[PDB]
Amino acid sequence: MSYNYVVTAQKPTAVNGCVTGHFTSAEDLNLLIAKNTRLEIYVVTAEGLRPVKEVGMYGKIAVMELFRPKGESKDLLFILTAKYNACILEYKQSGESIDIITRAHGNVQDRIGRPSETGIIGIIDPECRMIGLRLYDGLFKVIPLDRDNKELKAFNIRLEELHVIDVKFLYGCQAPTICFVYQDPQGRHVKTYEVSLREKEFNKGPWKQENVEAEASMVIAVPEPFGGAIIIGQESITYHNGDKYLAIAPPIIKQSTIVCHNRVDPNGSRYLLGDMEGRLFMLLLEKEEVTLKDLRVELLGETSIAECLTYLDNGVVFVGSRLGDSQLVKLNVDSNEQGSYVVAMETFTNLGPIVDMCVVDLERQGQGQLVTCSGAFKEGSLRIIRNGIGIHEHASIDLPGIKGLWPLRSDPNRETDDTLVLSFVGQTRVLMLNGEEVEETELMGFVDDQQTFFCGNVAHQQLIQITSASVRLVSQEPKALVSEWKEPQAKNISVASCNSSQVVVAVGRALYYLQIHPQELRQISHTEMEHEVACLDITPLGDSNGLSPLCAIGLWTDISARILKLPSFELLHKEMLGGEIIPRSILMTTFESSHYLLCALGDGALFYFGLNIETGLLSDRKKVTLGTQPTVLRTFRSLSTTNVFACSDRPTVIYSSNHKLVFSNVNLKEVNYMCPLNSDGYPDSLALANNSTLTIGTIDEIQKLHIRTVPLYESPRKICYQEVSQCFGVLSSRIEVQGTTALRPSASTQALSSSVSSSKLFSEEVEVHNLLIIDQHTFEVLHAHQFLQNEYALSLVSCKLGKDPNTYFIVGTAMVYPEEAEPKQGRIVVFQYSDGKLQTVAEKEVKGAVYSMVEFNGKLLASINSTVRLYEWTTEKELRTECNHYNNIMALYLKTKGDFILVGDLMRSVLLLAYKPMEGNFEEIARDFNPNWMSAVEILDDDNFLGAENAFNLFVCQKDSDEERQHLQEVGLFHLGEFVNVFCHGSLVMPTQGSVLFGTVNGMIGLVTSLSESWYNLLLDMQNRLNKVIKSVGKIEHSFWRSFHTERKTEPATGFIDGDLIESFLDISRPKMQEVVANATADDLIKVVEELTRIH
Amino acid sequence: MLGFLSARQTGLEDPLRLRRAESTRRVLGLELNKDRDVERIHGGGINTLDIEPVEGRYMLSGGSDGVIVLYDLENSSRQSYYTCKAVCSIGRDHPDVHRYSVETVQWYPHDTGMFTSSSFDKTLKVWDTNTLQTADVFNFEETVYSHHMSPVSTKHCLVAVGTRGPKVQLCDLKSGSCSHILQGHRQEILAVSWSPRYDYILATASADSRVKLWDVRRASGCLITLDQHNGKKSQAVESANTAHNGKVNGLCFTSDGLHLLTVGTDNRMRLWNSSNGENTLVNYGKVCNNSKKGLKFTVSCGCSSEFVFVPYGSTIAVYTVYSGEQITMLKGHYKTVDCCVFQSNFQELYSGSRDCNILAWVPSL
Amino acid sequence: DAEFDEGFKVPGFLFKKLFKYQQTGVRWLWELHCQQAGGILGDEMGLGKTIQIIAFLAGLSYSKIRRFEGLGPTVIVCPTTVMHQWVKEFHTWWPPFRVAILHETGSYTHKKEKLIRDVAHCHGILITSYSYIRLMQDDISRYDWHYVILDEGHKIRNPNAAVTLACKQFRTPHRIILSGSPMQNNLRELWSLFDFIFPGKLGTLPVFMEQFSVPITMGGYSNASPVQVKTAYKCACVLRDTINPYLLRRMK
DNA sequence: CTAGTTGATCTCATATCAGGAGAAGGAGCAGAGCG
Repeated sequence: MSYNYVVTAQKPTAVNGCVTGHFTSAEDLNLLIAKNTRLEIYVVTAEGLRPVKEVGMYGKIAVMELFRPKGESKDLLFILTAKYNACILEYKQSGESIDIITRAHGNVQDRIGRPSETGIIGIIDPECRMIGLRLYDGLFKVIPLDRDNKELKAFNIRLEELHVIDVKFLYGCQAPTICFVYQDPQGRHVKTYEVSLREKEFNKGPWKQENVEAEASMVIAVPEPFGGAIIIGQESITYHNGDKYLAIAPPIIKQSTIVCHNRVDPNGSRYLLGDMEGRLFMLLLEKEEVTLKDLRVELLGETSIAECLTYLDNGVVFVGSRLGDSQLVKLNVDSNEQGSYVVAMETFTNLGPIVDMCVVDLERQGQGQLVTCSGAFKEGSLRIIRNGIGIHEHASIDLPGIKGLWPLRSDPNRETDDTLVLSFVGQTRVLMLNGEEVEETELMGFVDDQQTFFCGNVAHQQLIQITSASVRLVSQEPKALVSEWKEPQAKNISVASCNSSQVVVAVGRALYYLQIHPQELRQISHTEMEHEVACLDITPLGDSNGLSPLCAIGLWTDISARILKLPSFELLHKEMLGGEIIPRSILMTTFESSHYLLCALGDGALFYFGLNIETGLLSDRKKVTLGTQPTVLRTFRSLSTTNVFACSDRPTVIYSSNHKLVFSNVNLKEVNYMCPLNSDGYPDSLALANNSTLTIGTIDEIQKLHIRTVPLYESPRKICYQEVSQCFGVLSSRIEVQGTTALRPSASTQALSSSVSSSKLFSEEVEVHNLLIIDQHTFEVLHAHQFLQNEYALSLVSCKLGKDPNTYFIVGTAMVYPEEAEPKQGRIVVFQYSDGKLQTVAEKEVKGAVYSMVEFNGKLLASINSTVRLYEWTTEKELRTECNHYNNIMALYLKTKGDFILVGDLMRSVLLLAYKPMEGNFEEIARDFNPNWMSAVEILDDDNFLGAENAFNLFVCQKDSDEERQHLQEVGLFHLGEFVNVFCHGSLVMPTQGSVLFGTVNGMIGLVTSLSESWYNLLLDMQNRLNKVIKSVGKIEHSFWRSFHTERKTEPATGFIDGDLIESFLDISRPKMQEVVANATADDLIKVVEELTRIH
Repeated sequence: MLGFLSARQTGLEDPLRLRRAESTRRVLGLELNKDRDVERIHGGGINTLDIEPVEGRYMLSGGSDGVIVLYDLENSSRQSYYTCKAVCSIGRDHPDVHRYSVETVQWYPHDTGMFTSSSFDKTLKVWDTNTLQTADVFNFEETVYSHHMSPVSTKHCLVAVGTRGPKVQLCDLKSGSCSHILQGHRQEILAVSWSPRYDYILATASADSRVKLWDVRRASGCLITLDQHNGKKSQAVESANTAHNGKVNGLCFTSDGLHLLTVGTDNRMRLWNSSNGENTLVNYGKVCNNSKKGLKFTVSCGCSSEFVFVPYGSTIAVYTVYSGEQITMLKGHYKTVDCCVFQSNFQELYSGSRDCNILAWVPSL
Repeated sequence: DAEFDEGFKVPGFLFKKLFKYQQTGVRWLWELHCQQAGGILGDEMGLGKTIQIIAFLAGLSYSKIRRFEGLGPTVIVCPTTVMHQWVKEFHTWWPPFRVAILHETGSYTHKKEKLIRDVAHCHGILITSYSYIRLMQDDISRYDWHYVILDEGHKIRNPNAAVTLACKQFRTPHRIILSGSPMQNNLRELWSLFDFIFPGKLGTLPVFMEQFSVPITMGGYSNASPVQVKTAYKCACVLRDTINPYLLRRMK
């Protein structure tokens, strides 16, 4: 058996469905977005969207509709999963806590049935008397709702029309009436049935069948004043109410088919319609007294290619795209002088269909960096993805041995931090940093003979300084020191803390509380505590008055984070931490919900607790180990919120997203100290002090994965990296219509240089395929080599062949003519990139599409339609066949390791081929004889072959252990839920063996790695217990979710660890964790799960 | 195909699209593969073939010579040309070999370890594949034309057996009860087929020109009697309500079990609504059968459009189930074709015939 | 109210009155009703089998399961000596059943054919004697009876008697027998009873005899060859498991 | 009109050599066409 660990590096980003309604509360307007397995609940504010919850379904969300049963206060959510788990979910918020309770659940799969072509349709009666599901041909599954089920017992009604295109429930009908477009051999017709829940059968509909357009594909039920339906077809929009039959054939909608629609109003006087090109139309119903007088369609503008779109309010439309970035657009009443009313407000990153990718160690670091062909037709792009915050440094000053950083506004009028005070060993150094100029000057009011433990700007246009002996309150406006407080015993200050109003200093084992007032430093609260002081923070949070009411301390020999009551310095709460290393940093900070207290040790351990403004009680202890060196915490307010920064040998920016704390890495060497800085020239900038210098950089976003976007405006298909040439070869495809004309300026049409394929070998809308050479620094299209008319560039490999030293871009193509089903012609072109031009070094006309190429020990291994052949690169610079293998249906995927070739077939699924070099021919080592339709293949080890099935499954074949030795054994099975397009070795970061990344159609980037048997057994047992503890949203079983699933097979997973489920082990409270770890201690498993999370 | 690959790769089309479309294309391109052979072991005509439902690797074959052959359909050799070798065989020297023609053979659904076979020697034998020995024998008072185990019933393991008697025998392989009889037919039952959808729905076709759907739980006779006309010629049911104008010698539920295909010696194939037995009026043209015994024909599975492969004399006629359009005639046999069986994993067909051959039809390219 | 798997709401204020075996018997009867098959309540005397029948039919009427909105017309064929008892039992358990006796004593005081027509027209509960089934065997079997309960169904023990033929001339799937002993002398009686409740389950009586009765009795003698006794044991096991889901018999 | 009693009437159990003469079927077979 094989042991594999799958984890999600990037959650899916493609939006397959969105609905709006009052889900989170009766007064709120929610936007619920289904990304493949993630459900995102947003609240539609007057500006943007404020996320409230993001839950992960154990299922691909196929249907998602909000409905309000009689008596319900707020909307319930119906979700159907691709595996046919139906659930009705309610949002129950109990104060701070947010829950998604499963009001009902079930599994609605018929044991047999032809899953319908058009796909799962799920509709709800507008009076919530039933949910209709069209899952299979010839059946219409009904889940009644007036009968309060908890199991959603569903019954089939035999639907005599076997090919139903779309169906909706009509409005204003005494009984639940479905209206559906169906296809029979005589054409497409719209028919209506009334569903009788008591007779559990259909009845004659209100209005007879009507013969409609040949491609009538969408039905829109129109609300109560009008009723009836609007059938959208390819060329016409028709309206039916039983006697009224309006029809328009707007020429403007003929260019592309309308694929999503949405009702802007409640009475349906206006509909948004999105087509496959990204146009957005408004369909208007003009009423007459009420009946409907006439229909109008007008083109609002352009958006991302919408899968779904939702009208929120005030003209704001959420454009849900599977192929591009989703957009949040606005509808203005008037045009923008270019004919468009659509104005994009926001763009949500979507690594669209990741069709190919490479991990390049670009920037010559030790870190991989994915470069993905993301997106599609108009939305095509290259996305560059790395696990780093991105220092983005602008200046530096070489100042050795820094021990302090604080921003200062030396100029009184300016509110900007245009000065920095620094402490090194025993003195104070001021820096002016005026604009971009940086210099070392002395500021009035600061002692240069004593160290600065702390200093900062305070209220009353005042500064304050805490040195090792005294505290000096600098009156910036009038003159030098006027208020100074000195410890009565002339004891040195061991720790300091201060905010905009007050002060707390530690002298030995005693604490002093000082409050800053104009020309006054008044001591109020004082005590001499049990042990020495270690670290402090009194930063007010949610201040609202001018003073913080609480205090946080760290003590010696009783290693613990204590809390104190500020006016009296009594002991509020104690959490014991332990260890032989004293606390170093203590900070309290708001993270998106409430107050958290962050305390760190000298070994990189760091503890975050949930703190309250009344009691000051630390709850939900969770511990996280970052770094191997002491840490300090500094707070900086970015655009969105406060993002605390952790300074250590492993600098790490801490903030919280979606009401959970996460640790984003910063990828420089080391950071002793940091402080925020917003100078006239440096906005929201940082100042990272290390042992040597002070780097002054900003950080772009802190999302763990930084995603650059290189818009191509054309569908990219393949990508390979040529290091010697410092470029990416990207096969792209753009759609031109007519001789031919580009519909838009794509990256291929806007290259520096260009060229066209002039080949002597072979003698509506069409796809033009190009080879783009893209600079790997600036990502500009250095060159665009257009391929022949009707030539599809499929594969692209970069390699050096034979013995010549040149590195070649080798493209495999096929000739596509509409008269044929399989290319009979194709060619392999060898290009060399030099002098900014792309010369054609060689060609080889082959007799099929070259679906895949891999360079194979200096030889070229191509897979023409069903044959896999090996080419040799002769000294003459031409490709010469060496050996063939013909035993394939269609060799689509090829991988290589040494002498072994893994051939993924279209439907025979893997064949381990070996090139036996002494003879010069291939030999079938083994084959997996199951009929798995491949989407990709990979080689993990000398004897493990990963494959991705087209039904969203991963399987691992293994060379077994006579003729039964020719049977590869599927030792691993796992339902991923994503359609994997690419595997590739590499990892995005600097216990587990190997690392294979993969990209999916939905934008998931996942990572497969091998575990050992010991680790695998341990984690499988934990996996079972987390299933016993974690409660899934639809009460779906994890085992069922990860069960290998195909229409003719279903097995429980095996040999695979869902790393996602394991890594959820950190997101649970201590009692539940203790329940998980019944039969070694929990902190040990934290060691394991942390070490596991580091691999991605 | 490249458009299909790109649409699958970019998510425009569900992968179900590529599976069903390409499977349909392969079925339309189904052609006699001389690049594959089945080892000739039957001295007489092959009456029946049955590929196992799970893993589709092994096939059974019963001949008129009374022998059973168990073939391997996987290319275990590294060449592109191979012969489907005969793994096992109940030959003339096996002590339990059938004395007369093996008319039907069926793998036990849910597992490959057991299979049952019926003969004109008035026996339904249950064989343990591993030991290749009979585990049970059901003797009947009259020769068996067809037997069938429900492909779907996880609960009951009844074998519906149609013999020359007017009654349909139900034999429980779970502890042995071959007493239950479904009465209501008037002549030999030439075909029996359990619904793939409902555990307890059994369709039985007889030489009295009637097809009846039974609910074997029910104690009150047939659910429905198939009627050619649906009521245009209506009579008090004593002789009317015939499914065909001759003997009905073949039954086959469509893949989803929502329709039933019956072929009769009136040279017609009809498609019926399996819930209310209503003729769908699909034409199918003329389907030549003059078989005096059960005619085993199959349907396709997992394609965009369903197909039916019916023995048409010496050929296999391929039709679209829901439109009647004859796709094609596969012509490679020398005598009448008795049975065809569909390998749904690769859209392959195997057809046996009275010429003592089993021909594999593989998709071309 | 107690609820079964598909939904059969036997009322709580009746279901609570039954004993555990009685509730098991009601469950078994309703499983038969779902399978649309008949059975034999072969529980010996004194356990109470009428209580089970009225409880099950009352639940089937209140539950409104459906053909017929709830329970349709049912005929109970019992010996004369218990007919009045039956009506009283109904009237004390489930009053709203319009129960009526077909007898010379009776209460109709008009033509008996009119009584059959009127009772069937109201989906009533009609009680007869076996003799009336035999005599009016053509008349009484025209009104689409939904249930047939042969109380003391061992009157059907002879597959030749005219009462057996008249009782097997009913058409409903629902045939229940309340007999303290399904068989009394030999297996002829078991075959006759099973031919009543389920026409097809056991084979034609020749087949049944030649397979079961002769081997069992031949293995019931102590001078039988070992093969004979082993075959008798096997055939008895086959008959037992064949009749297992349709004969509910409980001892003391 | 109403029971109650009393015969008839019917159903269901439990036993194990000194004929002859003609007509119709059938079988062996010779021979003639004839594909």
